[PDB]
Amino acid sequence: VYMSPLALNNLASRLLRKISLHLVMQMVTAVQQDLGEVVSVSSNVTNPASACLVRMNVQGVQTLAVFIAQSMLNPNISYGMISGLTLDCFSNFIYGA
Amino acid sequence: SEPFSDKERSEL
Repeated sequence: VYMSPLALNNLASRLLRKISLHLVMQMVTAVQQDLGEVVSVSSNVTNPASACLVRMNVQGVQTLAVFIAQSMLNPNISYGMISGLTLDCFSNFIYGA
Repeated sequence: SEPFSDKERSEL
């Protein structure tokens, strides 16, 4: 398979078609409402903690998981391009963590 | 009503 493009393309094509994950998650809302309490979000103040609670979407988790999944089936079909690798990204604890 | 389940690789 690794000797012929065509052959490998089909391997990859099929490797992907098969992927199926079944996840259950809370309501996007309720999680906000909960951390919202844990941090004490002032609906007037803009602060790190507060801000991130909005870039919180479900679609992201989908994409992320599926990736984690394939990336685990065969290392030679695909690679990921990480976004936002600023010079000092690590000084943003959230992103960092 | 708390958990909404998702089948992934969905074209929502």
